Amino acid sequence: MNKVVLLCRPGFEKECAAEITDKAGQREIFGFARVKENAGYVIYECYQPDDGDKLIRELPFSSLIFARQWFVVGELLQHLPPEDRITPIVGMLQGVVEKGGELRVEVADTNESKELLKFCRKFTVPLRAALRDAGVLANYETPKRPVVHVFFIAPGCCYTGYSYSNNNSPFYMGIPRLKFPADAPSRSTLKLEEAFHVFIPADEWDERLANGMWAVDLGACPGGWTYQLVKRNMWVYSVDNGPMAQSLMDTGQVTWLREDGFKFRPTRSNISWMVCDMVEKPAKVAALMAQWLVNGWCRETIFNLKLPMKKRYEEVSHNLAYIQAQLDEHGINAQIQARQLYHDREEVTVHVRRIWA
Repeated sequence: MNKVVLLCRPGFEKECAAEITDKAGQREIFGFARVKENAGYVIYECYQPDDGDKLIRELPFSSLIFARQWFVVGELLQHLPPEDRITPIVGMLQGVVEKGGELRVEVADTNESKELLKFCRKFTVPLRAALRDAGVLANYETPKRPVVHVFFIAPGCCYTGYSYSNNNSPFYMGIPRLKFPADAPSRSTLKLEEAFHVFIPADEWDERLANGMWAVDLGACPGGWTYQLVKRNMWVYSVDNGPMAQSLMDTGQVTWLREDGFKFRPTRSNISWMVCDMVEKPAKVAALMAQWLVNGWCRETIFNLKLPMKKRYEEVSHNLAYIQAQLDEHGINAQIQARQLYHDREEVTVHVRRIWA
């Protein structure tokens, strides 16, 4: 199979297409990605017949910024007989994957597909039963086996395929479903919560987002991101000339430092986490993040970079390369990952973890 579908934010198809072409090419997995503006997905079509499976095995999904999710697919099923949409799907998947561990019947995240999304929910159980009967799905679900995807691009038109659960998004449509807590002081809180879900494996939260850790939130006012750190029972320095929500102060976990986030330097505590969601130019933010890493002021950081109006994949790649150049110059080893989260708009969220053994 030679096609790989990538789900993206509608309007970001050129970024997602350039990026997958670039990073697959770098691994000598050559192909082309046509763009349908505002479709909310891109198809990367490999020149070689079975390179689609190779690509979703060998390229780490975590290294893709503009893809919410991906999966390899066969040919487009275009005329699904309304009297039996199931048989052709089963037919297309039979002999392609067996004993899959989970089924996800998905759509692109656009306005036009909302009715189609409800169809997919209705279709899921009947399709699951048929795929289990055919041996395409295992009789018992399991996270270790491949995830089977059936992707409807319009009524009666879908692709079918799979992704590997150790190299994909674990979320339906690549969208973690979060509820805004009425007591948080800003909806920006959902970005950082989504970041924790997307970047830190759930079974590592208690160790890496740990009770008792010290964290610094730069440009914190009024406290959306601080709220998430407090929820993890961290002790937090919220740094801003603006005041923090009284509800956060009342927790007894937060010290408000009335300073500029760019000027603040930590002295005193062992800071594990720093986070930064600021309305500033991304080269400027990236420079401050690199300084925090190379000065050893944090072990991990999550921060947002604003995208410019044009050359958005390039700009954000250059910001990341700057941070990597700083790391390399100082001999610091770290893992960097970045993603246009669901709750991001014209920005990307980045996670950097120093490797200290």
